[PDB]
Amino acid sequence: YPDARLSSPIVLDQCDLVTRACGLYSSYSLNPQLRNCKLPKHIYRLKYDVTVTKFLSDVPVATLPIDFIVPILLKALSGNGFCPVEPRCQQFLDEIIKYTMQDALFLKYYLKNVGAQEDCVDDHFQEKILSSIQGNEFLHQMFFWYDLAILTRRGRLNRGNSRSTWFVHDDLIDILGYGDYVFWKIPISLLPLNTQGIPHAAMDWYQTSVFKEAVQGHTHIVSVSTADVLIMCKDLITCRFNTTLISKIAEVEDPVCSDYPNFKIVSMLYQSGDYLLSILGSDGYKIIKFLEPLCLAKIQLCSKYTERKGRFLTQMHLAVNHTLEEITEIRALKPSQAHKIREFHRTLIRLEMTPQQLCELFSIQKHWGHPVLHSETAIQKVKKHATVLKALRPIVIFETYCVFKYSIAKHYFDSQGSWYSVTSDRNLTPGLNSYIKRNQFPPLPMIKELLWEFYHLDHPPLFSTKIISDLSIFIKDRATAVERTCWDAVFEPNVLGYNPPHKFSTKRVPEQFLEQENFSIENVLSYAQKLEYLLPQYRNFSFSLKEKELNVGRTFGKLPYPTRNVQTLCEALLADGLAKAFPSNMMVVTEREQKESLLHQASWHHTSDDFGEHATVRGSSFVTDLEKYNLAFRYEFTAPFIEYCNRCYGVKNVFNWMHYTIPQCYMHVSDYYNPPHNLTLENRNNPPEGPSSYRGHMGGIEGLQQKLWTSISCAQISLVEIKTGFKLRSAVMGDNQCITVLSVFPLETDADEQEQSAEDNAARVAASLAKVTSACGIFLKPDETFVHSGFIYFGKKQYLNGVQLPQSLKTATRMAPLSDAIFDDLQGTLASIGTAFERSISETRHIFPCRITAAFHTFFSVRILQYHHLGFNKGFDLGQLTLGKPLDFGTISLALAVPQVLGGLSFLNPEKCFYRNLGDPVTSGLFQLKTYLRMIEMDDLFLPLIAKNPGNCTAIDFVLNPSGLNVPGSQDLTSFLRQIVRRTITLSAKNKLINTLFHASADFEDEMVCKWLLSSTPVMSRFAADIFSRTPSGKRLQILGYLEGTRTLLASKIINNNTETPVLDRLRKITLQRWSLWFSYLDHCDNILAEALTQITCTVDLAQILREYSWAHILEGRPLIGATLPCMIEQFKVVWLKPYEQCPQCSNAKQPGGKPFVSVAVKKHIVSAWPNASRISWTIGDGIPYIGSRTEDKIGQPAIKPKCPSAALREAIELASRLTWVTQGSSNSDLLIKPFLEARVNLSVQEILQMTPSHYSGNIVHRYNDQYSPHSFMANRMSNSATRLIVSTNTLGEFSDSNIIFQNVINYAVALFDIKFRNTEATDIQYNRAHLHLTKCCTREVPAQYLTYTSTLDLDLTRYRENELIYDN
Amino acid sequence: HSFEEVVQTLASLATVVQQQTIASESLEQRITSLENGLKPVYDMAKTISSLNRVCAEMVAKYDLLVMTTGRATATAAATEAYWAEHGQPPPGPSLYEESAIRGKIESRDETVPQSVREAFNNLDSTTSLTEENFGKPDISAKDLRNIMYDHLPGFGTAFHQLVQVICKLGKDSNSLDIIHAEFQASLAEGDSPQCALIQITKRVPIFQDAAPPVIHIRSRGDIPRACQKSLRPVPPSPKIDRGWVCVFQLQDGKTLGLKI
Amino acid sequence: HSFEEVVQTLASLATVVQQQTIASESLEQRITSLENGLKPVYDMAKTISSLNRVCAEMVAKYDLLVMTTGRATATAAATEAYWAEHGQPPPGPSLYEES
Amino acid sequence: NHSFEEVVQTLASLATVVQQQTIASESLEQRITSLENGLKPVYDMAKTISSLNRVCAEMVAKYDLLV
Amino acid sequence: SFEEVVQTLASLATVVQQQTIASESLEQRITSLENGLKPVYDMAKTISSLNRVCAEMVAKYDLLVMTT
Ligand SMILES: [Zn+2]
Repeated sequence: YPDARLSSPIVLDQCDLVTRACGLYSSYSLNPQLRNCKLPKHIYRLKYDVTVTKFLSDVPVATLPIDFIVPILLKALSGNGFCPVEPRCQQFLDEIIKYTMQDALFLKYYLKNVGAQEDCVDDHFQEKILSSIQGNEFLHQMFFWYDLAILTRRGRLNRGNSRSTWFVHDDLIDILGYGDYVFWKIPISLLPLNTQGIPHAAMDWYQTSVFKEAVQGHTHIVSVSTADVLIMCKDLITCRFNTTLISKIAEVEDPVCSDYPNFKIVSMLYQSGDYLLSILGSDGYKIIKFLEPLCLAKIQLCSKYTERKGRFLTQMHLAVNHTLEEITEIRALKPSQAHKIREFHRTLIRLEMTPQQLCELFSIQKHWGHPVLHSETAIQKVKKHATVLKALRPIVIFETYCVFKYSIAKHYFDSQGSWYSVTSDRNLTPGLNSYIKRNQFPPLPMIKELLWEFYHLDHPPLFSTKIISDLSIFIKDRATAVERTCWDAVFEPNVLGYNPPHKFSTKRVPEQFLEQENFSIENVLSYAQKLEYLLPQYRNFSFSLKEKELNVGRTFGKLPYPTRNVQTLCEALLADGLAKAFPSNMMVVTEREQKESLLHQASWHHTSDDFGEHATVRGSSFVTDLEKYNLAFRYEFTAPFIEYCNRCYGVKNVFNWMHYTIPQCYMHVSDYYNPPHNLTLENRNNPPEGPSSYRGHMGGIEGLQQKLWTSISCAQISLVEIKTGFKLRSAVMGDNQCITVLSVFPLETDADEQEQSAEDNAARVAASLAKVTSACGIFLKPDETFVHSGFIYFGKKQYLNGVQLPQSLKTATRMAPLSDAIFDDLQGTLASIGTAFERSISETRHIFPCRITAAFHTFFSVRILQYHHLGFNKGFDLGQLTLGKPLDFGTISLALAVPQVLGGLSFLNPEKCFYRNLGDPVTSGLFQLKTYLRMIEMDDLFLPLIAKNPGNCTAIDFVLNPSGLNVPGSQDLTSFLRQIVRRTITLSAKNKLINTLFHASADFEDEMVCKWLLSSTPVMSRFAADIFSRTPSGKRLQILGYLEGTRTLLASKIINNNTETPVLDRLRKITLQRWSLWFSYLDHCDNILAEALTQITCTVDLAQILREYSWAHILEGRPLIGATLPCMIEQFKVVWLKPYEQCPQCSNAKQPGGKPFVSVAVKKHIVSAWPNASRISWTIGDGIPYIGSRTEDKIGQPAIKPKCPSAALREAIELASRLTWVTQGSSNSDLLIKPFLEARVNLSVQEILQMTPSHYSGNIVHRYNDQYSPHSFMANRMSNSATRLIVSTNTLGEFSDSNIIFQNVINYAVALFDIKFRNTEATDIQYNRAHLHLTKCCTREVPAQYLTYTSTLDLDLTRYRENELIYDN
Repeated sequence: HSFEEVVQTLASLATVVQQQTIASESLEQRITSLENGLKPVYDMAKTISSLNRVCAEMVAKYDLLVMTTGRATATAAATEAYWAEHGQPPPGPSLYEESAIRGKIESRDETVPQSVREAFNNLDSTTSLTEENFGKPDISAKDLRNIMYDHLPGFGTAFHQLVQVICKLGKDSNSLDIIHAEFQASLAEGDSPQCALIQITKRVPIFQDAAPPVIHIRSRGDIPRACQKSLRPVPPSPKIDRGWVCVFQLQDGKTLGLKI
Repeated sequence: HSFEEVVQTLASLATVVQQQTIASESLEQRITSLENGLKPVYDMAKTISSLNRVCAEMVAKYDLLVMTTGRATATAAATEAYWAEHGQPPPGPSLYEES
Repeated sequence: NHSFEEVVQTLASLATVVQQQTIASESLEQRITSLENGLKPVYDMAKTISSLNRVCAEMVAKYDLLV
Repeated sequence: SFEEVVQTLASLATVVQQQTIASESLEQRITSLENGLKPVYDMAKTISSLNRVCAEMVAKYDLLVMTT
């Protein structure tokens, strides 16, 4: 099952064989063996293909590389010729535009109804949008490339029949697709000419005289590639169209100035990059790689100038000039070409843009493609500096080790008591024994002379080889490395030249984990502790090339299965045991931070709460790269740390598995079509090393042991902080580390030399850190490490002097009709588009471009899936076999407006513009549907559109989906995959531990326990869902779900051995049934619910009635509580007061009780603003973003504090706490805990009751609402306006307990204020404060109710006396 | 008789009691001599704490050193002998001192292995690092010429000649850093590159009252086409800072210059 | 009563003579303890300062030390660890560097 | 007269013996107090010297199997 | 006369017995100084061993690092 997007690196080694079968010439591969190797059974019959022979009957024997021709095709290809696809993708274009225009509608109507709208109203809005969509440069090319992608996917699916050959002729270009391969026939006149008279692409393989007799009297030439450059080009075209459309639309909202760069500058950048690539080949990506650092440097210069602020731009300019000079000396460019080639970076340097525009332009980096990777250069890059002799200073290593131990001791002391009962001689620590006697940890300022004493401290094994609570980490559908016995079987046995004596049976993880007869954690500990990874059959460590990237070559390693298990075990142990003494994620912005707390934390010379006040703190920062550390690690530096990690646990030789086995392996890249050089059958057991192999790998490997390396880096930073008396903060994210230095000033130092002093302090800290790191054997780059004062970029967020910069083209440009969503499911594609739109609108400040793009892509995806589906036969029509009549625009328009919760296909809810976490997904959907039906004069369809027919759902998905509806159209394909996995487990479960967990009566026991969990009065689904995850049923459920793609379903031999019926037919049947479920209408609805839902005129009542009618079999008569919440859009109303105005609602004498409301006011302090204060989104304020209305009262303290617990102990404690807290009106609670607790721990009841805290709260519904925080709300607006507003809720009085989520009120108010004023001058705002008055129609008083249980489980859970996530001794 | 015997016995008892007193005095004298002599032992008790501190610190340091160094280390004589077999640093870590190996590097007489040389040079290159010159770029004539070229639109313009003249004069006078800093400051202010170059010519003290360079050409074909419109007769006393950028000498003796 | 007085006086004289001998023996023991106790004190007190000085100079010279790595630490450590428990050499073929 | 002189001499001898015994007891108490004062610091110093001695011995033993 | 002589003899005998008891107790207390002095002997014998092992460590230091 071929995929619709790029998921593999681009390697063209096998094409060398294809051109050999057609009598052509092409030197793609650097391995001479492919020059004279036997051709496979396939790609050899091309001599007998009539179409291929006719295609290549008028072209020269010599060919050209595809590296130099991609930019030519990206411009010379447009949709004008004849294409074999009968329904053209451009035929259904007008309907797409109509649907898109229907969203400058109700979206705007929704905003006006809410009260947001916009002060400036322009009549010319529809025609401008229509012209912007119609007048796009990349419009028809996108449709043509999608047609090409559909055709090539259909051809690739068969690859064994006569239908795998397709032909396209478009003006100047000819394309012939055949079974994973594409032949391009292009005119010669389009290629740039070298000064010797030959094309630039032909000088790599041919001499000047050689490439003049091969062409002779010919006008067209042929290039050969795989069926993966086409998908890359399609993605490129789609991304370019998306960004151009977004930039063009953004100009309509704000003509004065927008946050997107332009739609004409980006076109010039695209053309310049394409020309540079066409001239310089795949080697030209070293200049495209500079778009990001140059943008960062330009952003850095958008503030106050400093003598060292321009060093970044100067260094980047020097680097790009040197790179451009170096790779062009050998090439013989014409004097005219050498001037045009210097237009990419020349344009980038001379840019004059606001910081927001540059931040948005930062995102367009992979819009030119990706290079071609070779297995030789990729390994030459890593070999050259992974076997390099180093020089080290022992004193720095000793100090780093001492700081490591000190940090571990401090973390242990800070939590759960004090100290750890050192079992060492007191005379060997003269100066630390007194602190232990007084039971006080030494303060930081005076830890410089007792550092060495920390070497002498001894302690028991603080941590435990326990506390793993996820089996999904041991089965993750990844690939491993074959054993040493059969290591050359992964190569194709025709390029190799011999048949390998040994052949492996499997390569995947999930079908190897199930066959592990002797599993369990202690087995892995025994395997690692006995040095069993040094056995002769466990040393392979294959390589694999990295995904889409612009680097020359990157790789990740693969180990045999038991060593992978050991690696996963070590990572899991280090994740929560260690790596907690060294907090990695420490995102802090000193600008928007309170003065008193910052000054308290920034006082190095003690006196955190006793130092004199009135001392401003200014912070600086610098950024380093942590990835490059991986290969620079040596055993002589990391041995003491690994030994200490071993000693802190009960292990002996576990954490040093890597350094003991990596040098003993034979390093190579496991690629199918190029084995290592000079490999024969004779030298099989002792193969020689060549350009793509080596033996003594002394360094590290990325991803392996990352936590330990991060901890060592943090220890080094702490050592630097100790050496020089400065306050240091460290943050790590991805391959970046940000170090922040706090200065502290005694005031009376204005703001001119203050920043200079802060920058100098940062520079000296960076110099000291570089010295220490170089002494440890890792070399930083002084010409690449840069010091910033207020501009901090890190991971997912970048700030400029406390002002957040928008970054929305990262996600908005990835929208596409086609995505890998399990058998091309429509629901998955629509959900992906919706979540991409939500994530994009979470950033930036424009609303319409992203939603217009999403609306454009939704209808296109629907049409493509309807007409061209890969899962069915050619010529099929999904819209005719279900309805029986042609499917029209009205049906799609009506079906795309019903929310997915009620059974529709609407994922673009406008309410997401205010907040991302909804209190109730049913009431909001009902409100959206009612508003949409009210806009159109077709309101008489609400009742016969939400009733529908309840489905046959057992009492296992209600627990899984607490706030949901029992309809068959709102379900996804998860249950199908879970059932398939369960059957596969049942057929083959020789693991001997999974079999015990998955016994004969597992399903019926799960059904009984879920039925009992919902047999209370009243029934609460949220509590049942929260409590169900700690039972063995939850473990079985989490083990069951591991299928993620539609390639394991069909290509796995273990799954497909069930015989019975093929999975493909079941998939087709379920797809047809699901398609019939939608677009049908008035065929799956009843009448009893429709008449029972009349004259309700209340969304909360409608939702409650719908929930009650559904799950009728589960709930006979027992009421359901704690699931229904109101929609806040329908709850509050705004008045939008102005300075000298009074609220009419508040001015009606407030007769009966009064008029509760929420007040929003705007501040006047600006603090900082970049570039100006014209827009509120460019400014910040005093700060605060609220604190909390006393949160809640917390009670309960455990009688005894446990030591390092186990995995099941915490789960049992939480079980006991929840069961005790939920039910309190009866004494039967002790009879309910025992059946659950007896399957988790050996302890008995009344012995854990003192371990659990005496939790006692009120309402219990509110505790599960926000106090437990099932999903913390956040917001979908940039955190800029929220710092310039004051929100008062105390004026509500008696608070309408309450049925109001107070966290969402602040988000609603802030988002409404931001959306109301987003394209207007700050000084032109005519409104001072806002009143949010609540309506007495969706607010209710919830009483305090508890849970009662009549019966008990009466199940025997004692049978679970085995290992893993279940009962332990 | 009896009285005399009693008197004699009493005298003997008195003498023996006197001897007892003498013996007790001697015993007390010995005890007090012991007490007086035991004082230095009490006084030397304070010197043990510093000894314990230093010895424990040394033990910890060298214990960590032997822990981090493998069983295969090879003594100094072993490394010296094995250096006679190609470069080939011996297997297993080796110990040096900074001064010894530093002094050995220059003395190219005992064939120090190359890899050791690059390793030590890389390690020692970071010592000369301070708050200044940490990430300070270096500037040459060609690099500055290219940087200034990339900001000027067009080709063959007299501004290119002005840039070349400025670069040559800065290379001669060793003042490129000041020129680059002033150019960057002018660009950051908001001026055009032409205005920045004019400010460089006017402001830098070196360019004040300097004779424009003379370039020998034979006819109009040498000078670019963009410079065709900027030919003026040479004044008797031309000034480089007055707007004049260069002076061209013709084959027949004619002298012409360019002005902005 | 003369005989009883003579016997009592003789017994008293014998007891006082025994006490004199005991006191003399105790004095001799005290003198011997004085002579033996302080004889080694001077030498050890002198050596304390020398040992402190040599430890201090060793600590001072520890800082000016540079170590160069080699491609034999991993295999040697693995061999030692494999010999520590079930003290049989690791199975063939031979590791990277053997020496 | 002789009997009175003998009684006086015996009383004086008894008084001298009592005074000598008291002086001996005082010297014994002084010696005991001196021993009590001196017992502890020498014990602590001996313990420290033994600890450092064994630690240095084991470190040098670890260094031994390297040459 | 005889009674006075008997009383004086009894007093002398009691005083002699008390003196002998006191002398025996003093000798017993004196004979306990060996336990106090033994740690001094132990320190004297261990200081030489510490010096020897430190000298061995210093001598072994020069065997590894080449110095000048
Ligand atoms: Zn009001």
